[PDB]
Amino acid sequence: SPGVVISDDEPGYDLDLFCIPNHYAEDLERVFIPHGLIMDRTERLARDVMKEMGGHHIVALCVLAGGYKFFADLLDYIKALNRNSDRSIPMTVDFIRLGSYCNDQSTGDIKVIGGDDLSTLTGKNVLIVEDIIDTGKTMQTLLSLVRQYNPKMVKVASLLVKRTPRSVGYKPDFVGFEIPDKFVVGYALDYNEYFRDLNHVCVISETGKAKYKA
Amino acid sequence: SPGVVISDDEPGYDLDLFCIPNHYAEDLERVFIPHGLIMDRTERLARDVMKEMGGHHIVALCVLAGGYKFFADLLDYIKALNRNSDRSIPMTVDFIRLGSYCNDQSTGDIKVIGGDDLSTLTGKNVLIVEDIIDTGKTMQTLLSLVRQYNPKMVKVASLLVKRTPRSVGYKPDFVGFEIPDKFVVGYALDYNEYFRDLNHVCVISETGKAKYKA
Ligand SMILES: O=P(O)(O)OC[C@H]1O[C@H](OP(=O)(O)OP(=O)(O)O)[C@H](O)[C@@H]1O
Ligand SMILES: O=P(O)(O)OC[C@H]1O[C@H](OP(=O)(O)OP(=O)(O)O)[C@H](O)[C@@H]1O
Ligand SMILES: Oc1ncnc2c1N=NC2
Ligand SMILES: Oc1ncnc2c1N=NC2
Ligand SMILES: [Mg+2]
Ligand SMILES: [Mg+2]
Repeated sequence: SPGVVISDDEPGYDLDLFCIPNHYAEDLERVFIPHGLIMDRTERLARDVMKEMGGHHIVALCVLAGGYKFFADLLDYIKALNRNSDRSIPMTVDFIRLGSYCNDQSTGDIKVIGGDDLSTLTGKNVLIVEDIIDTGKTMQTLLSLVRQYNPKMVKVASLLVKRTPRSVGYKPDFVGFEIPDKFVVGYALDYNEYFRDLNHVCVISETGKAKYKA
Repeated sequence: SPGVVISDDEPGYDLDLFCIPNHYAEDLERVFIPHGLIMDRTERLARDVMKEMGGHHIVALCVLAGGYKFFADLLDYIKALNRNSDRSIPMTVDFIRLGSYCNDQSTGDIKVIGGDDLSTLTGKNVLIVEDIIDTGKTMQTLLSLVRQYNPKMVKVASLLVKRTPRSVGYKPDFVGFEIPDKFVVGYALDYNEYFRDLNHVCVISETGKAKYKA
């Protein structure tokens, strides 16, 4: 069950057919996933995490380090699906850090930095959430680590998956927009305190990255 | 300012004059504040917070146990003012706990259930967001902490300030409302993993109140 197939070629769109912010003009090359574009995916993607997990007291858990947004919305897009229909969705939140090699250079390590609180999770229906799923390196550790305790279930929803070759080949179970090995930002994809007000997941420029480097 | 302040004789509104979930029917008494009054009210706070705290870098940390939304939103509008205006304020967002109790009656305890990491909001105008200020035991503690590492500036946030005889005495720096002393649920206020898929901060009836007694 793939996702928004996006070949190594999708030209993208000009960054002047939308409302990108001036102070993010230089550092930007080409819009990728229009903001109103994403919403709709989740706007529907939430209507899946309900066709299986529906009739069960569900538990939502989010991976942090800068992944709030995509986390919120989807959740907001479920609260509604509870009321506006016959099939209930009683729930209990959850949160967790799991850190991240938060830069841009190429990928190889799993450094935890918080949010181990899961003792509870035991004996219940749980789904994870994440921005994105790059080389699935750290997530794996997570899912790995999300093997020790013991709950009723553990799917794995996520908006962005990466056809990065580094991928050990870990297919989640909820992928919004499958994409190529590149660097995107904006809308719960931040780059060291930047691009949090850019709703259009665009590709930072080989030059932009160079403005915010750590 | 306390902003949208509510007296006492406030009859809220009949839940039938608004769109409030079915099951969440019989369980509610009457409706306090509409979802709307918030979307718009909150929004403001962003434009108010934005002011005092403008061209800067602010660590937006929140407190946690059950409510994430309101905060989320309080960020959104903030995000926007930068893209829909001539201002910038790079941000950092931490997800604090000082975890709570979530109940009725008698007080006197504080034990952090995660999110412990105050070793970073240094020389920076922090950002603390509480879905609701009730007694003060938490914010007090936490407020009486961040000031330690010595952040550049501290400013409060509270969607709902709950006026009560039993109260710490404190006054958040940016209040949206100042609601009386009732058990309100909806929009980032909940009751033992219930009443969450309710945009309306309605009140819990003298029925559904005992429909999930602790
Ligand atoms: O599975 P992997 O290939 O090892 O990498 C995945 C991790 O990297 C991402 O970082 P993030 O630190 O970027 O935060 P941010 O979401 O805005 O950028 C994301 O949160 C993942 O946990
Ligand atoms: O009595 P006080 O000292 O004033 O305590 C206040 C806290 O307790 C409440 O519950 P809850 O923490 O469970 O929630 P959360 O994640 O949404 O804040 C509320 O959110 C306040 O933050
Ligand atoms: O900003 C980012 N931070 C961490 N990992 C990735 C990012 N963009 N693509 C992958
Ligand atoms: O009314 C309330 N309902 C749920 N939780 C809390 C409340 N006040 N403080 C915490
Ligand atoms: Mg992550
Ligand atoms: Mg709170």
